[PDB]
Order: sequence, then C-alpha cells, then structure tokens
Amino acid sequence: MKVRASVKKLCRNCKIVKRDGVIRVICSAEPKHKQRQG
Amino acid sequence: MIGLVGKKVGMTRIFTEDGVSIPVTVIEVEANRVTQVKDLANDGYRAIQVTTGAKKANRVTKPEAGHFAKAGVEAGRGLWEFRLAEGEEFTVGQSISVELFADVKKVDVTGTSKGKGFAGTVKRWNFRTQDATHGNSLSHRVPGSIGQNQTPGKVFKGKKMAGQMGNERVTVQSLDVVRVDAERNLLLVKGAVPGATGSDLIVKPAVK
Amino acid sequence: LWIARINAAARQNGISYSKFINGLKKASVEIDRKILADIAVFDKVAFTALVEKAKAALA
Amino acid sequence: SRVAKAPVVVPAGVDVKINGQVITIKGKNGELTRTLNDAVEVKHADNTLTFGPRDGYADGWAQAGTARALLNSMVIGVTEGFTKKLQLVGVGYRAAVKGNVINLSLGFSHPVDHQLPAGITAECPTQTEIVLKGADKQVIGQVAADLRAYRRPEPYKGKGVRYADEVVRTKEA
Amino acid sequence: MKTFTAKPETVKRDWYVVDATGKTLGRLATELARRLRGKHKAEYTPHVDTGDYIIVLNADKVAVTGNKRTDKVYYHHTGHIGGIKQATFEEMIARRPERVIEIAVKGMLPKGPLGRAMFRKLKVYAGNEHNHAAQQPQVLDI
RNA sequence: GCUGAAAGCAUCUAAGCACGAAACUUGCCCCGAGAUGAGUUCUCCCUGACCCUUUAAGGGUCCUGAAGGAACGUUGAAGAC
RNA sequence: GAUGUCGGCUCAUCACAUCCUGGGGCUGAAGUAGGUCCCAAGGGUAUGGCUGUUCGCCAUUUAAAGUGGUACGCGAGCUGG
RNA sequence: GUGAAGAGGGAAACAACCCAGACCGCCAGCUAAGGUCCCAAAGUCAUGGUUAAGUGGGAAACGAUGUGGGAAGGCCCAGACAGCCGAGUCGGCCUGCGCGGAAGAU
Repeated sequence: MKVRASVKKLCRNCKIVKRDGVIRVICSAEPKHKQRQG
Repeated sequence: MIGLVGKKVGMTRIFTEDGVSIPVTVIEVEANRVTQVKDLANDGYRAIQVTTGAKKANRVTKPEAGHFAKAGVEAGRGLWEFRLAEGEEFTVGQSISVELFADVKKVDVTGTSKGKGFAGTVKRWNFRTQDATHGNSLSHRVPGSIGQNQTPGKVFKGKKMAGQMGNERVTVQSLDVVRVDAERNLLLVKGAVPGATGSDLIVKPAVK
Repeated sequence: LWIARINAAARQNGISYSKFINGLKKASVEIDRKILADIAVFDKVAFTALVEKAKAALA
Repeated sequence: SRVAKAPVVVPAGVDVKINGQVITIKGKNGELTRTLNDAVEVKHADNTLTFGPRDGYADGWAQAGTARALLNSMVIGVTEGFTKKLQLVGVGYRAAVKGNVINLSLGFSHPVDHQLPAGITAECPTQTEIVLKGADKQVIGQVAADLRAYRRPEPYKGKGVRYADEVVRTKEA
Repeated sequence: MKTFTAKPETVKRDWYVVDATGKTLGRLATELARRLRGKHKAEYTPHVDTGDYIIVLNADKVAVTGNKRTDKVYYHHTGHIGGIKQATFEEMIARRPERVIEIAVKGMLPKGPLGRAMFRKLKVYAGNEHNHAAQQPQVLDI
C-alpha cells in the first residue's frame, strides 16, 4: 500500500472511498494502485 | 484445593536402584484439625481455619481457650486459613492427614527466610566493586553516583541502597513429591525450601 | 455578600436578581442592598411584598 | 429512496408480526426476527409491506432503503432459502462432513476441524466440493468466508479453497 | 447593627434523594455542588457550612453526549518514576461506577478543609437501594 | 472481511455483525484498614455505697483492682539500639 | 565580594525518527534468501591489539552489538593519562 | 505613548499591552476595559441561522462524491443517466463552516 499526502485515481478502474475518517483508493485491476492518505 | 502446615526437619539423600542420588527435604506433617468454617452469608467468602501441634496449658489465655473449646479441640501452636473451591466441604472438628497428597505430583512451599541484618549494595543488589589499587581514596565498596544533576534535582523513589536483608516471606514453586509416608507423618520433596531447621512451612498443590 | 443573599432570597419567591433590581428601579423604590439583605434574613413577609411590587412593575 | 419506494409482497403462507420496532416473519422454511432502526415506519395493508421515514430525523430515507432490502431478503429466505458452493484445488486436499463438523486436510501438519453454527447445513458430493444450505444470508456468507480463510488461493498456480464462480488471476515468475 | 452571621452550633439541615438515570453528568454535578455548599439559603455564609445531605441512586446510568463514552480519558500518577496511568469512561463504569460522579462533584467545590468537610455529605450508590430510611429523605427532582 | 442504502449498479460503514500483536486490563509473586471513606468475623472480662453545686457528656469521699499488659531474670539459626 | 572543565570508572532515568525478538500491505515475491513502507517501546542489546583519547582501523564472537535528551547526566561518589 | 519616577481593575501567574491618574474616613449609589453553568459577583436571557471535528482550545504548498447559500449552461414522456421500465440527470463558476498533511525527551 502507498501512504501519501496526495491520493489520486491512476486508471479508469479506481474508486475513492471514505472509511473511518480516512480517504482511500481501491482498484479492481491492479494491486499497485491501492492508496491511503496519511 | 487446600494444603497443610508442617515443620522443617532437615535434609538428606535418596539412592535409586539405577545409580542416582536425589537431594530431598524432610517435612513432618502431623494431623490438622478444623476449628472454624467461614461461609458466604455470614462472612462473605468460603474458607476453613485449622490448627496443629500442642501447647502447654499454663501459657494459653482465656480468649484462646474459649475459641478452642467452642470447636471442641485441644490447643495447638497457631491458626491458619485456606480458601475453598467450588465443590469442597468440611465440618467442624474434622481431622486431615498427610495422605491427602497421595496422588499429587508437584507442590509449592512457603516459608520465612533466614535473616542477615544490615547489608550493603555488593551483597544486597550485586553492585560491582571499584579498583583496589591505582590510586583509589577510601572508595572501594561504596555505591558511587545516585543521581544526575539540577534536572531533576532529586533521587527517584525505589532507588537501590543498603538496609535490611532477609527475614521475610518466600515461596518456591513446582517441586517434585519424592515420597509420602503416612505411618510416620513424613513428606519428602526434592530440592531446598526457605527457612531454618525447626520452622513452619505451608505446602500446597501446584498452581501452574 | 449582600448581593449573594438577595439572589438566594429572590429565587425562592420565583424571580432572579437582575429582574428584581430592574423592577425596583421601574417602580421607583430606593432601598439599598444592605437593608434588603437584612430584611431578607430577618423578615420574610415584607420581602414577599417587595417581590410582588417588582413583579407588578415588570408586568 | 428509489429502493424504498417499492413495496414488498408477502407470498401466501407467510406470517408477519409487527410489535413496535420488532418484526417477526415465519414460514415453511422457518423463523426470522429483527429490530429496526428508530427512524422508520412500516405498514402492512393487505399483502404488501411499505417503509417510510419518521419525523424529526435527518437520515430517514437511507435507513428506509436498508430496512426494505433486509425484509426482502428475510421474505425470500423464509420460503426458498440460500445456497453456497466451495471448491478445493491442490494435491492431497480434501474435505469430509460428519454431523455438524467439517474436517479439512489442506497440507498442514495437524488436522483442521470447523464446527458449523446453528441453522446451516453442509454436504460434500465429491471429495473436493462443499455445499452449504441455509436460511440466513449473513450467516451463510460469514461461514463461507471463514472456510475460505484457512488456505487462500495463490497467484502462481491457484491452489486453495475458492468460490464456485470466482475468477482467480495468475502471473509468471 | 452589624450584618448577620450564621453559627455552626444552630444550623438546620435536611435529607434529599435523587435518581440519576439518563441525566447529563455536568448538569447534575452543578446542582449537587450548589446545594452541598448552601447557595440556596438566605443564611449563606462563606466561612460556615449551611448545606444538606443528598443520596444519589443509579450511578451506573448517567449519560454523556457525542463520542465521550469511548474518548474521555481519566489520568493519574502513582508517585514512582514512569507511573502514569489512564482509564476510559467505559472502563470506569465497568469497574467503579460511583467514582465518576464523585470526581465530577469534587472538582466543583472549594479547595481546603471546608470543601473537604462539605464533600462528606454526599452518598452515591450504584444500584437502587439505600439503607438510610431512619433519616426520612425527601424526593428531589433535578 | 459478512450483510447493506444515501447513489435502481458498486461499496468493510453511515444502521447492524466477525477476526486481529511481546504494547493495555487481568491471571503469577511480595507489601497493604492513618483506606481519618480509620472495614468484617470468633472468643474473653467488669452487675458497690454517698456528699456538693453555678444542673451537666459536672466535681469530689469511702469500698473495690477483672480480662490483659508492662517491668525484672535465663536466652535465640531474631538484631547497630 | 568564584556556577571546578576532556576522556575513564561506579550508578542510572526518559523519548521514538525501531538495531533483535512480535503483527501486516506491495514486489521486476516459484522455494531458501532479499527490497520498500505501515503498527509496535514488554524485555534484551560484545571481549581484545594501537593511541590520553570520544571517534577510527584491525583480529575473533553474537538473535542483535539502535540513534538521541538528562549543566555535551554523574569530582561535598573515585581517578588524574 | 507608557516605565524609569505611578499605586488601582482586566489579560490564569506576567515593569513597557487595554481601562484609568490614589489629600483622609463611610458595613451608601452609577459606570469603563472585561464578563454573567460550578471553583468565583452577575442571563442555564429572547429571536433567526451554521458546525459533529471536543473544531472551539497551535501550523504550509498540496489532496478529497464532508456539509449549507447564489447566478447561469447540456440532455429529458418526439421516453434521458446507471443496470439487466417511468422522473430526472451531467459538468463547470462564486461563496460560509469543517477533514488529512501533523514525530521528543521527570
């Protein structure tokens, strides 16, 4: 997982979610696209 | 479950038929007599009180005599208590003997340790000694520094220093039961236990 | 001390200190806090009468 | 909203009882009870249930949608039921069922046993299949996930416990 | 004449009983402190005690707003180096329910011998049964 | 991770439910009611006459001296005292 | 009209930007071994040759030989190169 | 301008900041700066709105379907957007309050 202060959509299969006060990116095609804001 | 109260007799060895020596401690465990049963409605917890030994009649005060006479037993040299588990019951006046430990493997033993008086840091806390030569000035077995400086400017609570050593309560755990003899009132355990010759011991089944 | 005692006395009759004093001002009474506290402790019927006059003025 | 604005029909032979915020549904396949959030109103007219928001609450419609979905699932479960299928891939991997315990050999040095909860039934047609039958969607899903978690599928060959209709990707070293 | 002053040898006091089910902690504690000190009598005197005795029932059922059931932290220190310790509101309610109201009220009283004496007139119970019926307390709705 | 809407799809979360570490609370050992919020249980001992005054948790005269403790002596694998 | 100072010895205590042991995500991760990031402060974290040396180089060990604050901790505690 | 050579009230404690210049006595009244749930004197005041972070009660470039208000655009029962019939949907601009970035030694 990538811990960054700038979280973006990298391809067309990514989605942005808000879980427990944290913004995350989840991808259903590439495991490398998983991001977490922190 | 419950335990018993005994006296320390000494130490010896047992030889085995295959060529081994086992160092054992000999404990004399006479019969223990129930003096009071404490329950949950009147006291708040479940326990029994027991006595053992003998004591001369001219040294027994009237309150103690009345306490013994209510139960109906003769006087001993003390009173001890043991907490009860769920499903254990005893009755006033009953006697308990060493054969309770017939099928037990390991025990825990509690006693009072030998006294040493005032002791230093080398003996009490294993501090290291400074040099004996090379120019030392009156500081060989002394402790050294005990703090830092203006910050914090005090000595922390719990610092290791000199004082009284020994003469306190000690438990030892998980000792093998080498032998139980009922016709003689003897329990032989393997190893060593705290105290001196002629002291009171408490023996319980192992908790671990 | 006087002000605290007056507040306690008035809240038992059903008003607060600030409103009580405003009502006395609008009714043109000129008794001071020392006398008011003395009366509140030693004579209660008169204090009820004063509270009633203040309430009438405010109404 | 758009989901809560469709009533749920109760097929013949299903009994519904409403008491305050507690709802009970009974039928041929069994019994199911629930307690709803304190923001919804449920009304039963002749053959359908309808859900709506109460007054004074700021999130009535979302709660209504959730409740509608839950009751629809209960209605289907109390009559027809639910099924799950599991598959095993590998060499030396197998499963068996006795009573309410599933014994799995999955390449470990010790046996693995799993004890089913109340209300779920299991069976094995072949040594390398499991079928679960039940009436509660959440519990059936939880049991399936639990069984999966023992030895998850891997990305170099695919060995492990997987779902029936799951696609597992692979890559090369 | 001089201003009136109360005398501890002749002061009246009364017994009250209160229930704390579903009530806000601070908004109950204020009233408790006020009536313990005696700010509700015209005989109020700063250097004398003029308050009442109060019994509190159902202390394991007070209420807090927001996320305070899990996020309010109580701290203390043991006197030994490194001995800082903490607990949460849930843990306090699970172990020692009365300590909660007791701390809340204690923080709201004067500091000194007289405040310590005032604190002694507070009885807090975790259940719904007291054993002080020989004093005949009156029901107080706060 | 399961079920699930706001957002007819999807979603571990907003309503509900399950796992998860030598860190946290316990379980093991030692101290501990001056815990002035000074706690509980069992046993033992004391059952006489009068005066005064400013009248009360008052002062005094004769008879009586329990349970127990302390002091002294011979001492201890207890101890600077 | 005075707050003794470099290294060494004896004795310590705190933070986490974690050296070892514990729990996880990604990998250009087949296995054994690795690379990078997240959580985690309970315990444990070398003996010698040279030099006044802290450092440093060297020889042989260890699961590992952590980086910093405390008057560059500590001379009414020692030494005096 | 103040302190030095100036006391009194407020800012928790705080020469130089805000209010204000002490001849002596009073158990009288009105106000300034600042305040009115308890420590601690005085509104648990009245009306209309916002925040869910204990933000209020520490801090940036940058990132995000958090949530209020305003003015215009494209498509829409000549059946639109998402999925396999029936009421709306899509993308920008201006503005109010919040979230992340955010690690230290008794």
